[PDB]
Amino acid sequence: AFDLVVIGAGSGGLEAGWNAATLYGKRVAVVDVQTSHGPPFYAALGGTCVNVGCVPKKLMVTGAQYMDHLRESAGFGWEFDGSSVKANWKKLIAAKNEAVLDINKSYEGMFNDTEGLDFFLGWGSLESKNVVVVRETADPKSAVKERLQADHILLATGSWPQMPAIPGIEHCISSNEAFYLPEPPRRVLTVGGGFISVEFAGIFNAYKPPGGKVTLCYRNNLILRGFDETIREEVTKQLTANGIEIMTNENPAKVSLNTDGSKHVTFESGKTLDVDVVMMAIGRIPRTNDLQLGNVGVKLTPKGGVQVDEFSRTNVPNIYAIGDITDRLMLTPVAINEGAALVDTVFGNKPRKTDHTRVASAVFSIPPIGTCGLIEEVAAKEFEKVAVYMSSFTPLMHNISGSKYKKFVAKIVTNHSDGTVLGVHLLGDGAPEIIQAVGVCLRLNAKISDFYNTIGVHPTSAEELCSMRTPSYYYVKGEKMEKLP
Amino acid sequence: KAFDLVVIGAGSGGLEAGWNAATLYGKRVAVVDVQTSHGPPFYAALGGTCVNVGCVPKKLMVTGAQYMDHLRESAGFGWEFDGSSVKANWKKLIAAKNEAVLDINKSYEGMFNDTEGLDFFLGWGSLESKNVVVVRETADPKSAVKERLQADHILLATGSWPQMPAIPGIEHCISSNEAFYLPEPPRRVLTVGGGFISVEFAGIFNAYKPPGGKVTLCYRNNLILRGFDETIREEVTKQLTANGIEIMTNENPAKVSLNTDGSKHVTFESGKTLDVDVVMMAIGRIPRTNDLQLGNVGVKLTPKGGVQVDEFSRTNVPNIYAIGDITDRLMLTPVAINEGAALVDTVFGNKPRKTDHTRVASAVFSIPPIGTCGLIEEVAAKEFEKVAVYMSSFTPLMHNISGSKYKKFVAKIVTNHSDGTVLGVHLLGDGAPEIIQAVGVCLRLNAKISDFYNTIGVHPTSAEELCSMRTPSYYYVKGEKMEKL
Ligand SMILES: Cc1cc2nc3c(=O)[nH]c(=O)nc-3n(C[C@H](O)[C@H](O)[C@H](O)COP(=O)(O)OP(=O)(O)OC[C@H]3O[C@@H](n4cnc5c(N)ncnc54)[C@H](O)[C@@H]3O)c2cc1C
Ligand SMILES: Cc1cc2nc3c(=O)[nH]c(=O)nc-3n(C[C@H](O)[C@H](O)[C@H](O)COP(=O)(O)OP(=O)(O)OC[C@H]3O[C@@H](n4cnc5c(N)ncnc54)[C@H](O)[C@@H]3O)c2cc1C
Ligand SMILES: c1cc2cc(-c3ncc(C4(N5CCCC5)CCCCC4)s3)ccc2[nH]1
Ligand SMILES: c1cc2cc(-c3ncc(C4(N5CCCC5)CCCCC4)s3)ccc2[nH]1
Ligand SMILES: c1cc2cc(-c3ncc(C4(N5CCCC5)CCCCC4)s3)ccc2[nH]1
Repeated sequence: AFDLVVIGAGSGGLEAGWNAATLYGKRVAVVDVQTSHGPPFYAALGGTCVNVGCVPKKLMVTGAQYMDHLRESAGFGWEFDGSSVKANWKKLIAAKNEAVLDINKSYEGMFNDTEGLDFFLGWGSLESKNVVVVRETADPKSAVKERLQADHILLATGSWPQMPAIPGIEHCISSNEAFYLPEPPRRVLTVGGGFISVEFAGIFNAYKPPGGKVTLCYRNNLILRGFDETIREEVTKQLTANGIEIMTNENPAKVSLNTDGSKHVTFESGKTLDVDVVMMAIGRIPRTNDLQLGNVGVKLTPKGGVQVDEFSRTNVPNIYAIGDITDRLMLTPVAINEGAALVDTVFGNKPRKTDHTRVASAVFSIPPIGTCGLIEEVAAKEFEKVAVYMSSFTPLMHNISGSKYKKFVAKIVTNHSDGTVLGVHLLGDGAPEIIQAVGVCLRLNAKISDFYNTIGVHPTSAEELCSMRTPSYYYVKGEKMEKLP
Repeated sequence: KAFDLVVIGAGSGGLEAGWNAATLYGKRVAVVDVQTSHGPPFYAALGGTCVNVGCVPKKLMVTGAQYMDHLRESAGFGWEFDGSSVKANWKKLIAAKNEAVLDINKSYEGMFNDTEGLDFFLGWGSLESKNVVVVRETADPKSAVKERLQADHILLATGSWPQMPAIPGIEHCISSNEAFYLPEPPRRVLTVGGGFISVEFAGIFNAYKPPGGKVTLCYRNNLILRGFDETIREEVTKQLTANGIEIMTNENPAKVSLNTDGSKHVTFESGKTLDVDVVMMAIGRIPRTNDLQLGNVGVKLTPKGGVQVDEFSRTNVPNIYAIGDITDRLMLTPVAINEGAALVDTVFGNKPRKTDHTRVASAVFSIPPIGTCGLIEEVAAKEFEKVAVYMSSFTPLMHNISGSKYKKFVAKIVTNHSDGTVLGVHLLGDGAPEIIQAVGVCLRLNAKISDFYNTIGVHPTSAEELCSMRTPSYYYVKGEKMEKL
C-alpha cells in the first residue's frame, strides 16, 4: 500500500514522514540501515545530525570549551591544582553516546505508537518507479526482506564523507570514525578547510594527551572558503593562538603506517608529518551510489547530486529528493524545511516551497561563527552599490581572561541604494545564538537603519550590530575603495 | 568661558551628547564630573555609573562568578581535577575589575585632550542662573567656585543614586557602590531588594563566599523581579535557590545592630533575626537632583521625583534639558545614550529626533541570565482584546549532562492574536541577552509570530526555539487567562 515511502530516516526524512501520518493520516514507511548510532554504518535512525553530526558535535565542542574556561578562570581569581587536570575523552564519548542513544530510542518509541508510520531496518534501493527494495546490505545481490509498494517515493539518504584517491587512504578516517575513537589522539591531522575540519580541530586540541599537537591542512591559501574573508583570516589567527598549527597550500600525497601504528603522511610538497590520526574532511558528497538510480533513470546534476526543481521533484513524476542528497545547502533545518514543505504540497494542496536565500547558519569553532545572507564579494556581483559596515573589538572580558586574541568581529553588508541588509557575519562567542533573530530580520527585509536605530542591550557583543551607522568601505560595480566618488 | 552646550555629569547620556555635538556639528562643549576615575569617595566618575559602578564592572564580576558553575559542570564532559583545591580569590576579581574600568577612564581622558571644542571640568556642577553653570569644589553650595560656564544650552545628566531606607543601623549597611570595593568577600550576606541589582550581586557573592558561607536575598513582597515575566520570575527564584541562595520573600529589615565581632544582627519587621557580615541595600535608585540647585532657576520635578521632560528631553525652563536616570523613566545605559544623541540631533542638527521607549531590549545577568524585550502577558492583556502566548521550557541536553538539571531554559513570545504581531519576547538561560538583541530589531519592524516560525532555525542552538513555536500554549481574551479559545 503506502502513500509515502522514505529512504533515510534522517533530518529531512523523519519530518516528511511524521508530517503525513499525524497531519494527514497517510500510510508511511521509513527505511534506515540502523536503529542506533555507531559502527559500522555510523549514521542511523535520526540522521547524520543526530548520530554523527550537529548534536554530538555540539556536546563535544561544549566539552572542549572547558579547556578555555579553566585557563581563563584564573584572571577572575579562580585557582585549582593545575597539574591534576585531565581531559577524559572516554568519559565524554560515553556521555555523548548515551545522549544520542536516548534520542535513538525516542524515535524508536515514536514509530512503535503511531499508525500510518512504520520503520524498516535495511538498505533501501530503487527497483522500479513505484517500488523500493529493502535489502540486507548495500550489495544489490544481498538477501531481500521487504519490497515496499509506493505511491510516492522520497529520497533522503543524506551525504557521505569524500575521500581523495591517494595511496594509504584506508589508514585515514572521516568525521564518522572521529566520534568513536577509543582514545584521544596525541597527534592529529584534519584535512580540509571546511567547518567540519575546523570544529574537530578544536575538539581534538582540547582533549589531546600531553605532548599533543593538532595540525589542520588546506590545499589552498585561506581556510573556510565561502565565508566572510575578514572572519576567515581572524579564525585562522585565533586557532593558531590556541595552539593549532594551520598548514595552508599543502595536500597529502600518501600515507604509510609506522612500525607503531601511527601514520606517516607525505604531502605533495615533499614535506612529511607523523600523526596518530588522519581525519579527511575535504568535502561531503550526496549519497546516491547504493540507490540504483539507474534502474529508473533518476537524473543527477553535473556534480553527483540529485537534480530537483523548486518543489523537490525529480524527472520521475512521483519521486522526490530532499536534504543533503540534493547537494545544495547541507543543513539540518533546511532538510527539515524541505521535508515539511514537500508533504503539504502533495498531501494537502498547501503549496509551500522552501526559501534557500538568507538562511542563518553557525560554525561551532573556538571561536564560533554566525552568518546569514551574502558575503561582500558575492553581493558586489549582483548589486550596483554595496556598503560594508565593520566593527572588530576585543570583548570586555578577554582583557582579564588572558585570551587577548579573542577578537569579536561584526560585519553587515547592504545594497547601499536602499540600505537593505544582504549579509550579516559574526565571529566570537555568542555569534551562533545572536544570528538566529538576525535571520528573522533579513526575512523582514530589514535595512541598516532598522539596526542602528534599535536600542542596544548593554553589555553584550550583539550590541555592536546596533552601533554601526557609517560604512567602512564600499563595492561599486565590483570594485573596492573606501569613499564613494 | 562661553559654550554652546554645558553637560553636567560625564556619564552614559552626557558624554554621548557632548561627543556628538562637538564632533558631528562642531560645537563648543563643556562636560562636568566629580572624578576622572572610578571609586571612593564618589564612586561614579568620568564615564558614568555604568562604566565605573554599573554594567561594566558587574558583568565582569558575574562572569567571574559563572566559573563556579563551569568548574563544577566540566566533569559531566570528562574534565577531572582536584575539586578540593578549588577556591575563589575575591581581591583578584576586584583588582582585575579595577584595571578594566580604569582603562576606560584613561581612554575617555585623551578623548577630551585630543578633541577640540570638547572640554572637561573637574568638580560639582550646579545651576546659578538659566545660562550659567557654576562648578564648585564640593557638592555643598558654600564651597569655592572653580568655574562659571556661560551656556546657550544646559544638559542635566547626573544619573541616579542608591536609595537607602531610614531604619536604625542603616549606617551599618552598604549599597551597590561599596559592594564593588569590599576588601573581603562576605561569608554571610543579606542583599535587600527584589530588583536586578540585588539578584546579580547575590549570584556574585554566592560564587566568591568563603567556606561555610551563605547568601540570603530578602524582599518585602511575594515574588522577585517585578515587571518581568512571571514564569521567569518563578524559575530564576528556583534556580537561585537551586544553587544555594536562600530567598526570603515577604520579609523586610526593621533595624540593624552590631555584634561584638563586628558582624550585623538584622531584625526584620516580622520579628525574625539573622546574623550576616554584610547588608547590601538594593531596594531602588532615585534621581540625583540633590545638588543641582534646580530651585534657583525653577526646573520642575515629576510627582515621582525625576526631572520633568517632554518627549524631546526639554524641561519647563527653555534651553535646559535632562536625560538618563535623572528623568526616572527607563534607567538603562543605551536609553540614556539614545536620549543624548536624539537631543543633540534636534538642538544642533536640523532634524528632530526622539527616543522610542517602547519595545526596548533589556537584560538581567543572573546565572543563568534573562533576556527580554517588549510587553509581558499581564500588560498585554490590558492593552489588547485577544492575546496569544507561545511558550517553551525545558532543561537543555547540555545541562542534563552538566549536572545542573535545575537550569530550566524558558522561551516565551507574547502576541496580539488579532494580527499576530509580537508584543513581547522573554528568555531565561545561557546566551539569552545575546539572543534578544536582534529580537529588538524584529519588534521595531512589527514582526509577526509567523515571521519567526517561518524563519529557518540555526541548529543546534537555544535561539532556534524562537522559530519553532507555531501554536499558542494558552490565550488571554478580554483580560482573562484560558488554556483555549
Ligand atoms: C560532522 C558533521 C557536523 C554537522 N553539523 C551540522 C550543524 O551544526 N548544523 C547543521 O545544520 N547541519 C550540520 N551537519 C549537516 C546535517 O547533519 C545534514 O545537513 C542533515 O543530516 C541532512 O539531513 P538529511 O535528511 O538530508 O540526511 P541525514 O539526516 O544524514 O539522513 C540520512 C540517513 O539515511 C540513511 N541511509 C543512507 N543510505 C540509505 C539506504 N540506501 N537505505 C536506507 N537508509 C539509508 C543513513 O543511515 C542516514 O541516517 C553536519 C554534518 C556532519 C557530517
Ligand atoms: C549596579 C548597576 C548595574 C547596572 N547595570 C546595567 C546594565 O547591565 N545595563 C544597563 O543598560 N544599565 C545598567 N545600569 C543603569 C546604568 O548604569 C544607568 O542607567 C546609566 O549609567 C545612566 O546614565 P546617565 O547618563 O543617566 O548618568 P550616569 O551614567 O549615572 O552618570 C552620571 C554622572 O554624573 C556625575 N555627577 C553627579 N552629580 C554631579 C554634579 N553635581 N556635577 C557634576 N557631575 C555630577 C556622576 O559622577 C556620574 O558619573 C546599572 C546601574 C547600576 C547601579
Ligand atoms: C510517541 C510519540 C512520539 C513522538 C516523538 C517525537 N519526537 C519529535 C517529534 C517531532 N518531529 C521531529 C522528528 C520527526 C518528529 C514532531 C512533534 C514535535 C516536533 C518534533 S515527535 C517522540 C516520541 C514519541 N512517542
Ligand atoms: C583617545 C581616546 C579616545 C576615545 C574616543 C572614544 N571612545 C569611545 C567613543 C564613543 N563614545 C563613548 C561616549 C561618547 C563617545 C563615540 C564613538 C562611538 C563609540 C563610543 S569616542 C575618541 C577619541 C579618543 N582619543
Ligand atoms: C582608586 C581609588 C580607590 C579607592 C578605593 C577605596 N577607597 C576606600 C575604600 C574602603 N576602604 C576603607 C578602608 C578599607 C576599605 C572604604 C570605602 C568602602 C570600601 C573600602 S576602597 C578602592 C579603589 C580605588 N581606586
